[PDB]
This record gives sequence, C-alpha cells and structure tokens, in this order.
Amino acid sequence: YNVFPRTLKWSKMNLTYRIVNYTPDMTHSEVEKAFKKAFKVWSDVTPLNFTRLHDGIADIMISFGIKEHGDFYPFDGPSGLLAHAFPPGPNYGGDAHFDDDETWTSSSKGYNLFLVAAHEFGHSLGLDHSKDPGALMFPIYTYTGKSHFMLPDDDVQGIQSLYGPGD
Amino acid sequence: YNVFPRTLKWSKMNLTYRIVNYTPDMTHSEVEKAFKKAFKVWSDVTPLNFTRLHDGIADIMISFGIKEHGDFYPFDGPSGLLAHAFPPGPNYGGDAHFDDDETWTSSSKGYNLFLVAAHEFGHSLGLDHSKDPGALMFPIYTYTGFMLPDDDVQGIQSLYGPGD
Amino acid sequence: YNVFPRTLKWSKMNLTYRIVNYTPDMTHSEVEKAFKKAFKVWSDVTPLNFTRLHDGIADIMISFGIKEHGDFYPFDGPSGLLAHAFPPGPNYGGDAHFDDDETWTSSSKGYNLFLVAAHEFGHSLGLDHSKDPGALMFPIYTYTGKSHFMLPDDDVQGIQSLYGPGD
Amino acid sequence: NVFPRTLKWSKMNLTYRIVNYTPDMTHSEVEKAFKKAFKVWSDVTPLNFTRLHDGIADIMISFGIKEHGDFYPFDGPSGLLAHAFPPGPNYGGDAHFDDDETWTSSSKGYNLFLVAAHEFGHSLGLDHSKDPGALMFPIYTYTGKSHFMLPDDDVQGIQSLYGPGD
Amino acid sequence: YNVFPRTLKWSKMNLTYRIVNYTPDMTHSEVEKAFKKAFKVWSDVTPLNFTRLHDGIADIMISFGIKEHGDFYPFDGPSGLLAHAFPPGPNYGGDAHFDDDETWTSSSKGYNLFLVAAHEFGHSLGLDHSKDPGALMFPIYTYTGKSHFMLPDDDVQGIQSLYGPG
Amino acid sequence: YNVFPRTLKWSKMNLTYRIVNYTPDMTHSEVEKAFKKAFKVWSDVTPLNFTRLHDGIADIMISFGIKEHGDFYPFDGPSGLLAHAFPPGPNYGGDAHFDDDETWTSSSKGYNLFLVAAHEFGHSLGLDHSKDPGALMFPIYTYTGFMLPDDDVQGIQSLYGPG
Amino acid sequence: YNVFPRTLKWSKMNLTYRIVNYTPDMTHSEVEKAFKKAFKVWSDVTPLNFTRLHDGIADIMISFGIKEHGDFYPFDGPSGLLAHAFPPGPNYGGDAHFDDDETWTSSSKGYNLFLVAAHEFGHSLGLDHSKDPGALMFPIYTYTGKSHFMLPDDDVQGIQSLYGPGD
Amino acid sequence: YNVFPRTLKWSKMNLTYRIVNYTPDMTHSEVEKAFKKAFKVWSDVTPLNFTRLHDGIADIMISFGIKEHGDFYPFDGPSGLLAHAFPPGPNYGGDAHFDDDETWTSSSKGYNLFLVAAHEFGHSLGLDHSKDPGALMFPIYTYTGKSHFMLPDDDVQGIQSLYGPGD
Ligand SMILES: Cn1c(=O)n(Cc2ccc(C(=O)O)cc2)c(=O)c2cc(C#CCc3ccccc3)ccc21
Ligand SMILES: Cn1c(=O)n(Cc2ccc(C(=O)O)cc2)c(=O)c2cc(C#CCc3ccccc3)ccc21
Ligand SMILES: Cn1c(=O)n(Cc2ccc(C(=O)O)cc2)c(=O)c2cc(C#CCc3ccccc3)ccc21
Ligand SMILES: Cn1c(=O)n(Cc2ccc(C(=O)O)cc2)c(=O)c2cc(C#CCc3ccccc3)ccc21
Ligand SMILES: Cn1c(=O)n(Cc2ccc(C(=O)O)cc2)c(=O)c2cc(C#CCc3ccccc3)ccc21
Ligand SMILES: Cn1c(=O)n(Cc2ccc(C(=O)O)cc2)c(=O)c2cc(C#CCc3ccccc3)ccc21
Ligand SMILES: Cn1c(=O)n(Cc2ccc(C(=O)O)cc2)c(=O)c2cc(C#CCc3ccccc3)ccc21
Ligand SMILES: Cn1c(=O)n(Cc2ccc(C(=O)O)cc2)c(=O)c2cc(C#CCc3ccccc3)ccc21
Ligand SMILES: [Ca+2]
Ligand SMILES: [Ca+2]
Ligand SMILES: [Ca+2]
Ligand SMILES: [Ca+2]
Ligand SMILES: [Ca+2]
Ligand SMILES: [Ca+2]
Ligand SMILES: [Ca+2]
Ligand SMILES: [Ca+2]
Ligand SMILES: [Ca+2]
Ligand SMILES: [Ca+2]
Ligand SMILES: [Ca+2]
Ligand SMILES: [Ca+2]
Ligand SMILES: [Ca+2]
Ligand SMILES: [Ca+2]
Ligand SMILES: [Ca+2]
Ligand SMILES: [Ca+2]
Ligand SMILES: [Ca+2]
Ligand SMILES: [Ca+2]
Ligand SMILES: [Ca+2]
Ligand SMILES: [Ca+2]
Ligand SMILES: [Ca+2]
Ligand SMILES: [Ca+2]
Ligand SMILES: [Ca+2]
Ligand SMILES: [Ca+2]
Ligand SMILES: [Zn+2]
Ligand SMILES: [Zn+2]
Ligand SMILES: [Zn+2]
Ligand SMILES: [Zn+2]
Ligand SMILES: [Zn+2]
Ligand SMILES: [Zn+2]
Ligand SMILES: [Zn+2]
Ligand SMILES: [Zn+2]
Ligand SMILES: [Zn+2]
Ligand SMILES: [Zn+2]
Ligand SMILES: [Zn+2]
Ligand SMILES: [Zn+2]
Ligand SMILES: [Zn+2]
Ligand SMILES: [Zn+2]
Ligand SMILES: [Zn+2]
Ligand SMILES: [Zn+2]
Repeated sequence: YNVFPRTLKWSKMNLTYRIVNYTPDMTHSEVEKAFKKAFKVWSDVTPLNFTRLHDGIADIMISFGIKEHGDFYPFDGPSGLLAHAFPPGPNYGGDAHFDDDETWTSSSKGYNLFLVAAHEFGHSLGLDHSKDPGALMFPIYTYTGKSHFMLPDDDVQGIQSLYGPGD
Repeated sequence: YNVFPRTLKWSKMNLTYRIVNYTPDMTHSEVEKAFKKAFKVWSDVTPLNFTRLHDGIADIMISFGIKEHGDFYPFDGPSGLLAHAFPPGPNYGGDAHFDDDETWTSSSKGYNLFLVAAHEFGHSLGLDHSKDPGALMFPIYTYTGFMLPDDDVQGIQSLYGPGD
Repeated sequence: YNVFPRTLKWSKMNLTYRIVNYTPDMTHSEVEKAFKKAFKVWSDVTPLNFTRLHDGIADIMISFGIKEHGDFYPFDGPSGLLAHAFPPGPNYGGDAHFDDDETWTSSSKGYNLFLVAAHEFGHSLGLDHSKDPGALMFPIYTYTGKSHFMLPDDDVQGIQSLYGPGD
Repeated sequence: NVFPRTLKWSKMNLTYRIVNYTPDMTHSEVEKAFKKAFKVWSDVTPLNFTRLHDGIADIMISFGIKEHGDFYPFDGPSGLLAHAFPPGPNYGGDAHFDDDETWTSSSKGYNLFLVAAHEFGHSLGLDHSKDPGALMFPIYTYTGKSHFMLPDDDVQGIQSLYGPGD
Repeated sequence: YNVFPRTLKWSKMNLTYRIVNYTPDMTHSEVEKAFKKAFKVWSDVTPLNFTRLHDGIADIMISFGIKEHGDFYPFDGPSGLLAHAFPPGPNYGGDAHFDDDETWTSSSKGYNLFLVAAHEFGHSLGLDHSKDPGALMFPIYTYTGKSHFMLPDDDVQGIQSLYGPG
Repeated sequence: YNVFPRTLKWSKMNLTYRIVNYTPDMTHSEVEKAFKKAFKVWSDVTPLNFTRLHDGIADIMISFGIKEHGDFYPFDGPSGLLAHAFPPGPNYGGDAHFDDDETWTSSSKGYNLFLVAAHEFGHSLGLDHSKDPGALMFPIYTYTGFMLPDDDVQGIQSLYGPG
Repeated sequence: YNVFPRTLKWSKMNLTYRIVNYTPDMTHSEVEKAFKKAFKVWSDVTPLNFTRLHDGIADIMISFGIKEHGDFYPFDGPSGLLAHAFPPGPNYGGDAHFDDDETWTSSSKGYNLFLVAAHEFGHSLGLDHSKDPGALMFPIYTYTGKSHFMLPDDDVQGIQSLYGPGD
Repeated sequence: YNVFPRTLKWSKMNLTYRIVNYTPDMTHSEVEKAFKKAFKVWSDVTPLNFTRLHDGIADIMISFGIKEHGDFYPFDGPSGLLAHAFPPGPNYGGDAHFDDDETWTSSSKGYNLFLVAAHEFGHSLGLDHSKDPGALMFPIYTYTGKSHFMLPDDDVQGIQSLYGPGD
C-alpha cells in the first residue's frame, strides 16, 4: 500500500533541469551562469543534486515565454507577474517559467534573473512564500545590492525541514 | 517559512460524485453500474460513503475526454495512459478522467471500466501506487480470471479506518 | 548501483491466456484442446490455475506467425526453430509464439502442437532446458513412444520447486 | 531447471563485434575506444572479451540512425545517444550508437569510450546507478581525461554479479 | 477505615494526550503517526476518543527519556525495559514514558514505536499484562508477522471489559 | 507446586525468521534459497506460515558461528556436531545455529545446507529425533541423492495438524 | 597522589555531547545546528574540542524535559526557569537540561535555543554568572537581534581563565 | 627463560586472519575488500604481514554477531557499540567482532566496514584509544568524506612505537 506523499517534496535527491530556451536580454553564458548559481543556492544547504539536461524531459523544465505559453497562468507583459514555478510533482510540477516581457539582467537593472530563478526554484522544491521580509521566499522582489549571496536563515530552515542539511 | 500542507484524506465521510459525460462504448446504465461498483469496493472496507449528484459541483467529478481535455495532462490516443485522478482536496481534487480513446467495456475486451475506475478512485481517496503485483493499486492494468486485494484494504483502512 | 531483479515465477496463481489467432493445419477445437492439455500438464502438479480469455490482454498471449512477426526474434520457415516463449513478468512476459511455417498436428505428423506448447509453456512459467534426454524440457523434439502423456519427473520437480506441489 | 535470477552471462568468455564504424573517427580510434571500454569491466572481474571480425558475437556493436532494426529508433542529433540490451540471446548484450551524434576521442561532442563503457555496463547486467559520480549514472558527464578509474559504485555493481578479478 | 479508591480504569471516556518531547530516531511526523495509530487501535473498539494537545497538562503525557527521568522508575540503557506507563488516574497516572536508549522505528528494526506505544497505552487505559502469548498486552515484545495490524481478540475483550464496545 | 511451561508448539501458526549472518561457503542467494526451501518442507504439510524479517527480533533467529558463540553449547570444529536448534519458546527458543567449521553446500559435498536446516527447523517446531532411519529427523546425517518422509509428516502433524 | 582540582573545570580538552531527545518546537536539524553553534562559541576561544555522540554516555548529556525530570531542580511550566546545567564533574556534571514548556525557536520569538544553550554550556564548562550585563553569562536572558555572534569580552576572559586560548 | 612482554604486542610479523562469517549487508567481495584494505592501513607503515586463512585457527578471528556472541562483551542492538577487538595474545587475543545489528556499508551510509575494521585492527595489534580527535584510534566514529585513505600521523607513531617502520 501507499498513501500520497505528506508534503509536496521530491522523493529523490538527484534532480535534473533543462534550459528549453533563452532570453534575448542576456548572453547564453550569462543565463546558464544565473541558473547554475540559483540551483547552487539550494544544493549548498541540502543533499539535493542538480544535473543539467540539454534535450529531453527533465524534472525541472525551464523556459522563457510571454502571454499564453501553455498553462493556466498566462503572463501579462512588462512588470506585474515576473515568473512562476510549479511545486514538486509529475509533468508540469517543478517547472519554472519566466516572463520574457521583463528585462532580465545579471545586474541591478530590470530584474535580476539569478534572483528570481533562485526564488522560483524554492517553489519548484516545495517552498511556499515566507512571511519574513528578509527571506528569499518573501513574495516581493527585492534587490539588496550585489554582494556575496548567503541564503537567509528562514530559507535555509525551510528547505532543510524538507530535505535535511547537506553533507 | 511555509510549505504546502497536504490533503491526504478527505476531511469528511459523506463524499459526492458526478458523472459529467459518458463514453460511446457502453450504455449509461453500464457506466453507472461500473462507477457504483468502483465506489462500493472502497466504501465496503471503510467508513466512507458516496452520493451521486446529477447537477452541480461534487467532490469527485468524473469525465471522459481525449487528448488535451482542460488540465494540461493530455491523453495519448489508444493504449498508453488509460485514465488519471487527482489526490484529495478542493476544486480539481478527487476528479477522475478517463481516456475516451480506449474501448471501455464490462468485460475483458479493451479495458474494463469498473477495474480502471476502482483503481483511479484509489488515488482520489489518498492512495498512491503499490509495489505488490496483485494489488488493485498496482500501476499496471491486468484483467484476471471481485474481492479487493488485502494490500489495498491495508492502504485505505490506514487513512480512513475499518468502518465499521 | 542496481541490477535487474527478475521474476522466475508468476507471483500469482490464477493465470490467464488468450489464443490470439489460429493455425491453418488444425480446427479451432483441436487447437484449443491442444493448449488446454498443455496447461493441464503443468497445473496438475502445481497450485497453478489457468483461465482462457477470448479478448483483451492475458498473462500468456498465444499466437501463430511466420518470419518477422513483431518481436525481432524472427522465425525461419519450415523446420529449425519451432516456437518460442518469453520468461515470466510483464507485457511480452509469458507469451508463446508458434512458427506457422511448421505443420501443426495432433498426431506424429509434422510437429505435435500439444507437445511443443507443453514444452513452451514451461518457459512461460519459469523453466529453462534440461540435459535429460527423456525430459519435456530438452532442446530437441522427439515423438515417443508412450501413447498417454505422463509428465517426466525432471519437469515435475523442476516446476514444483518454483510453485509448490498440486494440492 | 529454472531461469537465472539476474540478467547476467552464465559464462566469463564473451565475444564482441564492431559491425560498422562511425565517420567521425578513424577505425583505429574506434577500436581503441571499444577496447578500452571493455577493459574497464574486465580489469575488475574474471570476464574476458575476444574481438570477432565477422560472424555472430555475444555483444554486437553497431552505429545507426533513426530506425536501425529494433523497437528503439534513434532521434537525430542529441537526445538518445546510444543503447544496449541486458544479457541474453540474440539482441541481448548488443550495443547501438546513434551516428547522428558527433563521436570523439576528446571532450568535444560525445566521447565514444565513455558512452561505450556505460553501455557495456548494461550489456553485462548493470542498470542505472543513483550515485551521480558513477559511470552508470544515466546522464553523460565528461570530467576531463585524466587516467580512468572505475568509480567504486560501478566496481561494486559489476562484482556483485561476476565477482572480482584474479 | 478507608482504602485507596479506584479502579485503575478511566472514569471518563474522553482523554487528551501530549507529546512532550521527541526521540532522535524518527522524524516528528513519524512519531506523531505512530502514536496516532496506537491510540486508534483502542478507540476503534471502544467509546474512548483521544484528542492531542500541543501545550499544557493532558491526561496522557508522553515523553522520551533515559535513566532517572523524574518518576523514580529509572530506565536501564539498551534492551531490558523498553518503556512504561502508569495505570489510569490523576497526575503521573496514564502517562507513558519511552526509553530513548532503545532505537525506535516504524519497521522491524530496534523496537517498533507504534507497537510498544499501543501496548503501553493499554496500561494507560487500565489493562495489566495478559497470559495470552498472542495478545498485544503480553509482557514480552514480539514483532510479527502479519502486516496490517488487527487488534487481537484478547485485547479487544480486555479493553471492552472496562469500557465496553465501540 | 509449579512445573515449567510446555515446549510443545508455537501457539501461533504464523512464525517469523531472520538470517542474522552468512557462511563463507555459499552465496547470499544460495543460503536464502536453502532456508526458504527448508521452511517450505514443513509449511506445506501444516498450517504453519513463515515470514522473513531483515531486522530485529524474529521468532526463529538463524546464524552461523563457530566454537563458543554465545549460548554455552559450543561447536567442535570440523565434522561431528553440525548444527543445533532450540525447542519452541521465547528468546533462544526456535533459534537455529550452524557450525561454520563445516563446509556448507547445495549438493552432496560437505554438508547440504538445506537438508541440515530442514532437520534443525524440525527441532525449532517441536520435534525430537526419530528412530526411523529413513526420516529427516533421524539423528545421523545421510545425503540420499525432496519429498518429506511419512514419519516426519506424521510427526509435525501430530503437533500442528495437517493444515 | 592527587588533590581535588581547585576549580570545577574539565581535566581534558576533548569533551563529548549527546542530544538525548528533541523539542517539538524545531526540526531535528535546527536543534542540532543550535547546539553545534553554542559549542562553537566556546571552542573558538579555547583548546576545547566537542565531539557528538548519538548513543551511550557523553560528558555533556543534553535533554528536553518538563517539571520533574530526574534531579533536584524541577522546571516550572512556561517562562521562569528556562534551562539549567551542572558544572564539570562525573555523572550529572556538565549536563544541560532545557525546559520544554518553553517555546524554543531559531529566531527572535519565544526563546532562542542557541542563545540559551551557549549560556548553559558556559555553566557546563565551569563558568558561573557574570556581573557584566553585556556578558552571555549574565543571568538574565536578552536577545539583541540576529547578527554574526561574537562572544563578549567578559565571557572570553572567563573561559580563558580556565582553559586558556586555543589555536 | 622468558618474561611476559612489556606491552600487549605480537611477537611475530607474520599474522593470519580468517573471516569466520559474513554480514547480510554487503556482498562477500565488498567485505573481503574492506578487511583487506583495513589490514593494509597497518602493514603499509610496519613490517607486519597479513595472510588470510579460509578454514582453521588464525591469529585474528573475525566474525559478525549479535547480542551474546561468546565473550563478556555482548552487543546491544542497533547503534551504541559497533565492534570490539581484543589486544594481542593467545586464543581470543586479536579477534575482531562486529555487531551485525548495525548496517554495514561500503559508503557513508550506516557504518563503513573498512573504517571500523581498521580502527578495530589497531586494537588487535596493540593500540588503545588516542586522545587525538583526528586519529583513527580516537574512540568515536567519524566519516570524513570519501577520499584516498592516508593513516593519520598519531596512528603511524603508535603502531611504529610497537613494531617499527616497514622496510
Ligand atoms: C542574500 N541576498 C543577497 O545577498 N542579495 C544581493 C545579491 C547578491 C548576489 C547577486 C548576484 O549574484 O547576481 C544579486 C543580489 C539579494 O539581492 C537578496 C535578495 C533576496 C530576496 C528576495 C525576495 C524575492 C526575490 C526574487 C523574487 C521574488 C522575491 C534574498 C536574499 C538576498
Ligand atoms: C481481484 N481482482 C479480480 O478479481 N479481477 C477479475 C475481475 C473481476 C470482476 C470484474 C467485474 O466485475 O467486471 C472484472 C475483473 C481483476 O481483474 C483484478 C484486477 C486487479 C488489478 C489491478 C491493477 C490495475 C487495474 C486497473 C488499472 C490500473 C492497475 C486487482 C484485482 C482484481
Ligand atoms: C511423456 N511424453 C509422451 O508421452 N510422449 C508421447 C505422446 C503422448 C501423448 C501425445 C498427445 O496427447 O498428443 C503425444 C505424444 C511424447 O512424445 C513426449 C515427448 C517429449 C518430448 C520432448 C522434447 C521436446 C523438445 C521441444 C519441444 C517439445 C518437446 C516429452 C515427453 C513425452
Ligand atoms: C573515472 N572517470 C573519468 O576519469 N572520467 C574522465 C575521463 C577519463 C578518460 C577518458 C578517455 O580515455 O577518453 C575520458 C574521460 C570520466 O569522464 C568519467 C565519467 C563517468 C561517467 C559517467 C556517466 C555517463 C557516462 C556516459 C554515458 C552516460 C552516463 C564516470 C567515471 C569517469
Ligand atoms: C496484530 N499484530 C501485528 O500485526 N503485528 C505486526 C505489525 C503490524 C503492523 C505494524 C505497523 O503498522 O507499524 C507493526 C507490526 C505485531 O507485531 C503484533 C504484535 C503484538 C504484540 C505484542 C507483545 C508486545 C509486548 C511489549 C511491547 C509491544 C508488544 C500483538 C499483535 C500484533
Ligand atoms: C527425502 N530425502 C531426500 O530426498 N534426500 C535427497 C535430497 C534431495 C534434494 C536435495 C536438495 O534439494 O538439495 C538434497 C537431498 C535426502 O538426502 C534426504 C535426507 C534425509 C535425512 C536425514 C537425516 C539428517 C539430515 C540432516 C541432519 C541430521 C540428520 C531425509 C530425507 C531425504
Ligand atoms: C553577541 N551576542 C549577540 O550577537 N546576540 C545577537 C544574536 C546573534 C545571533 C543569534 C542566532 O544565531 O540565532 C541570535 C542572537 C545576542 O543576542 C547576544 C545575547 C547575549 C546574551 C545574554 C544573556 C543570557 C542569554 C541567554 C540565557 C541567559 C542569559 C550575549 C551576546 C549576544
Ligand atoms: C584518513 N581518514 C580518512 O581519509 N577518512 C575518509 C575515508 C576514506 C576512505 C574510505 C573508504 O574507502 O571507504 C572511507 C573514509 C576517514 O573517514 C577517516 C576516519 C578516521 C577516523 C576515526 C575515528 C573512528 C573510526 C572508526 C571507528 C571508531 C573511531 C581517521 C582517518 C580517516
Ligand atoms: Ca517537471
Ligand atoms: Ca510581466
Ligand atoms: Ca525580455
Ligand atoms: Ca473535486
Ligand atoms: Ca490512452
Ligand atoms: Ca471510448
Ligand atoms: Ca504477457
Ligand atoms: Ca521454423
Ligand atoms: Ca502451418
Ligand atoms: Ca547479442
Ligand atoms: Ca540522438
Ligand atoms: Ca556521427
Ligand atoms: Ca496524566
Ligand atoms: Ca532499556
Ligand atoms: Ca533512541
Ligand atoms: Ca527465538
Ligand atoms: Ca562440527
Ligand atoms: Ca564453513
Ligand atoms: Ca519554565
Ligand atoms: Ca555528565
Ligand atoms: Ca517546547
Ligand atoms: Ca550496537
Ligand atoms: Ca586470536
Ligand atoms: Ca547488519
Ligand atoms: Zn507558466
Ligand atoms: Zn514566489
Ligand atoms: Zn485529465
Ligand atoms: Zn494509478
Ligand atoms: Zn515471437
Ligand atoms: Zn525451450
Ligand atoms: Zn537499437
Ligand atoms: Zn544507460
Ligand atoms: Zn517514567
Ligand atoms: Zn507492559
Ligand atoms: Zn548455538
Ligand atoms: Zn537433530
Ligand atoms: Zn534538570
Ligand atoms: Zn545561568
Ligand atoms: Zn565479542
Ligand atoms: Zn576502539
């Protein structure tokens, strides 16, 4: 027998991801680097392992799009909704979608891709929004100035309550 | 921080269902008898109860569709995915959809609607797949030569209790 | 790491079979009778039970075909290979295929369908060949001799090891 | 006399045959790649691999694109790179490589030696590993050559089946 | 004259419980599930019902501890005493303590927490030890079986002789 | 006065067993198969039923040891004493120990594991040695090139019935 | 021969600790992280080395309890007495008990476990209460906003007066 | 004439071992490999020489056992005591016993057999516990990530102070 899992989490540590397409706003390299760092934010404090896929179906499918892009959450043009991700689960579960009507950056201009990605992947991995205004999983985008990124305590605690700490 | 809390069991015991539409492959009466028996399997071995609504919103919405049918988990034509249901909860929770690109029957021909329904309803109530090859809740369809397998009676008595 | 775990035993006792199509050389009735007896031989010494389905998928799917007939284990025309069956488990598991470039009979002519099916069905259940020249499971086809079929002791003990004895 | 309990070879002496060759490498590069990939497994087991030039070998190696004679057609550049069948008769043990890939002796495209050593793990009865550092992990990763030492998880796996070498 | 009253059986069918602290051996949810299940064993066959408090004094206070842990009934390290519970009644009465020098599990390893907790709650509810070797209330821990816990007949009868049937 | 309790039979027909450790002489699979076979011998002619536990205390704990190995019934090195088991009952009751100074095999060589474990499990279930030279429960090991002899079928059915 | 040491202090630098049980109020990881940090405070300014045991008897046995928990210092329900620890020595010496009628947190709410454990581990190591209101060893709890934690000078001086500086 | 030696040490460089029995937890090969590696740790820095016996009485008799297993040191189920070894001498001297209520592994899961074995064979050769927390002979198990095994200097000195350096 088997009752459904008790919280939306991944029942495995090895996850894969795939950059289906790219934004016109940043170089391919910049985008790969942002996504890589965004995943490292979570793998650094957990036993989670992220392997990149070039083709095929990955657990976490990453795509850029505008307006209607193949689900019940169409984007809205510049500003407003920036991106979204589905919680752990089959098919669409874990997938992260980015509104390519935003201006995506590696800087303080427009919206920082690394930042929104890191936040969205919190969702992909089982985290909902935080009520702590300093948390990465706080609902509203904040850029606090480019520095060494250290995952806030609240987010470390949240992801650790699901997957444990890293070795 | 917050997680997503989960519904793993219907918080209540007077569950409702609605057959939204019907397959070409069987009469209305044949389909209704199949769904009724699929619910009887589970409600015999639990305190759960199932009431059918003809109109309106019910806990368990049953429907027949092909391909993309409004949930972004599309079906795939004949063979392959046979059906799917959603775990317990609000809205889409509990709903069961059958691929109407299969031939549904009351026998060994095509796929047996009672059998697949009985299985999908397992999901609707809190159950996931079983590792035991003889379980109704096994991932793979097999029509054997109906008493609910002991593995499934465990599965479901472990969420709702024996009843009575 | 992982291997492939195997099934060398139908985990259940109420097995189904289906005769998908028929040979030109015998009547439907003679064919069904040949298959019945081939199953009776195994189910007389074990707790195994066999049920015939007329449509749908059965554990043991029985079919007649020639040359490349849909598995990539093609047949070879008259003589040589006579039939084949797959070991227990899923899908193609348990299925038995007979070369219809053979002449199937219920006598000593051509190849006796009961005999070859009986031998094939051992595979479907969990037996490989023996080196006992008298056994039913023995690579080469020989038509004896005896004119009432009694299952040879090798095969009797062979299958009783996997499934247990009659009653 | 029941069926074996794992898909494994019931004999240590195995033969293989390179049926055809890729355009991307010289015959010698390919021979050396396959030779090395077998040597990965024979160095830690009592298994012995003997090349056949023609005829039927236990492990039949071929390059193809799209439909090539089984139920697993290749898909063009990228995606599926190759596959092998577990031990057994006929197609059992056979390894197929998608020649819509760019096969290399290097870090460019896909390394033939590396993919082959992975597929030959399957030909010998190993399924996928869940250790990200193992040869049998499902996803291709080239880590920079370097002397190849078979990761501990793949050593354990293959020896669980065939025992250690002399 | 006067005796000590009671009747070490609850005079009230509605009981509360509190998990005071947690063992290192299992996750919070596993512990909560194991105790939930152990209560349900008893509340399925009686008019008893159990409600969980997160704070305060409850009827059945549940804790893990080792050695001297506050009742002058010290635990003894690995093996031996696994846990104890006090007969029904105020204060220490009805409380269940679990020896955290045992390994607690939701399987056959160490000691199954649910299984011991079910036995212990039997004491909490008024049952002493049974001479029926097959009963939950038999003094000696034995892990069958037998998957899918159906309360043995002796314990069904035993508890119902105090509280009656459901 | 009081005596002690009866070591007659497992008051429950459903029993558990654990293979605590393994002999060098055979593989894990070969050993599991031998014990599975040895339990099947008895469970086919009774309503007894056997479940394998991979951890914890099981009714029948099975181990390989040599010389003195924790019960004060030490083994003797090669040959002679081959193994022993304890009459039904709690703790050590039902347990079977095998002398790992013997060579264990799935053949005529050394000592056939299945055959010795079938005999020992007969003790785990309440049978003593038989005076019937052809029985499994005869004291003296003999490998005769498997249907459970009549004397042992009667023996175990006179405790647990035919099932 | 030997005299009893002049201060209740450990005669070795390698000390072990065991977390006997856990609070309901925080995840296992949060509790481990808090004790580990609390010990790090003292090990960072001394040659003290703290080793975690999972079972058996450690020098510093840590448990959560309520009211009577097996010594002459029963707790008192919520608030009031939060925790206590024994000075160095055999048996109960070095042990730290925490009152589980408190609400233990990894934040500014309730009582911060790391903060209280660090103070109590000071007692475990031979420090008594300080008269310096800015000292961790000041008797009265005070939380001063999640910063990088720097052990105050008084506490540094107190523990060094016993064990000296490390490396 | 002769006096008993001044430490528990082997008065010969040729030592034999026998693996009496095996854990369910690992393959026969994984266990033999783990004990071989364990002995190499010590032979690599000494003149000591290790020969495996398959049958008979060896100097170092190795077994897996649970609870009472034939000496005055019964094991205690999962965790706690992992294994013990006797110091050099006749009979039980040098023998290593492993608690088979542990989960023995060839990785970082449960307890690593090679690691516990190497520690325990230190005892078998005449080392007691170190006070160095980074030493193999430190009393408490610690797995420091999988890397090439290089015996700490404290242990090299201990074993060399008994047997000298390998020539
Ligand atoms: C720790 N931390 C930082 O160091 N920095 C600076 C920073 C460092 C490095 C880079 C870079 O490598 O490009 C960029 C920015 C943040 O900006 C920040 C931001 C949030 C948030 C939120 C809320 C939210 C974000 C996104 C979407 C929705 C909500 C949480 C923590 C931090
Ligand atoms: C106990 N049992 C049976 O008696 N029969 C025969 C049977 C009896 C009565 C009717 C009828 O009233 O029309 C039909 C068929 C099954 O076929 C069967 C099948 C499975 C399964 C599974 C796995 C799975 C099923 C469906 C979907 C996915 C997976 C479990 C138990 C049984
Ligand atoms: C016991 N037995 C017989 O009594 N007879 C006579 C016989 C009796 C009854 C009928 C009938 O009812 O139609 C036919 C033939 C055999 O011929 C025979 C033959 C083999 C074989 C083999 C080897 C092999 C290899 C490959 C395929 C099939 C068989 C094994 C046993 C026996
Ligand atoms: C030990 N090891 C290495 O040293 N190197 C470097 C390396 C050495 C020598 C050559 C050469 O002679 O040409 C090339 C590369 C690897 O790249 C590697 C890679 C994997 C894998 C996997 C997973 C997977 C591979 C292929 C297909 C699918 C999955 C496991 C172990 C190692
Ligand atoms: C009916 N029953 C079982 O099905 N099983 C198996 C079992 C099923 C399900 C779970 C689970 O879901 O976690 C666990 C175990 C028992 O083990 C058992 C055990 C005792 C006893 C006693 C004596 C004693 C003494 C002291 C403490 C505990 C028990 C009575 C009845 C049963
Ligand atoms: C019926 N039976 C046999 O068929 N065979 C042959 C045999 C068949 C199959 C296998 C196998 O599957 O590996 C092995 C051996 C015996 O050897 C035998 C032996 C005893 C005895 C005793 C006395 C004693 C044995 C052990 C320990 C103490 C005393 C009783 C009955 C039988
Ligand atoms: C240096 N220091 C701080 O930086 N902070 C802030 C702080 C930093 C990090 C965390 C954290 O990681 O969660 C929390 C709080 C303190 O609050 C503090 C508090 C006391 C005290 C006392 C007195 C007493 C405490 C406890 C019990 C009894 C008495 C001494 C020093 C400090
Ligand atoms: C040098 N060294 C390491 O490199 N590694 C890593 C390591 C390398 C290779 C393998 C492997 O092949 O499986 C495993 C682990 C250790 O873990 C370690 C551990 C201790 C200790 C202690 C204390 C104690 C151990 C065992 C029992 C009791 C006490 C001392 C030194 C080292
Ligand atoms: Ca996905
Ligand atoms: Ca937008
Ligand atoms: Ca854009
Ligand atoms: Ca619904
Ligand atoms: Ca379909
Ligand atoms: Ca249809
Ligand atoms: Ca089939
Ligand atoms: Ca032919
Ligand atoms: Ca024909
Ligand atoms: Ca082949
Ligand atoms: Ca491809
Ligand atoms: Ca190519
Ligand atoms: Ca109470
Ligand atoms: Ca105890
Ligand atoms: Ca514990
Ligand atoms: Ca026992
Ligand atoms: Ca002997
Ligand atoms: Ca032996
Ligand atoms: Ca208090
Ligand atoms: Ca202490
Ligand atoms: Ca608390
Ligand atoms: Ca232990
Ligand atoms: Ca010795
Ligand atoms: Ca073990
Ligand atoms: Zn979207
Ligand atoms: Zn968000
Ligand atoms: Zn649908
Ligand atoms: Zn399903
Ligand atoms: Zn075929
Ligand atoms: Zn055949
Ligand atoms: Zn192919
Ligand atoms: Zn692969
Ligand atoms: Zn107590
Ligand atoms: Zn009790
Ligand atoms: Zn013994
Ligand atoms: Zn005997
Ligand atoms: Zn205290
Ligand atoms: Zn204080
Ligand atoms: Zn010992
Ligand atoms: Zn030690």
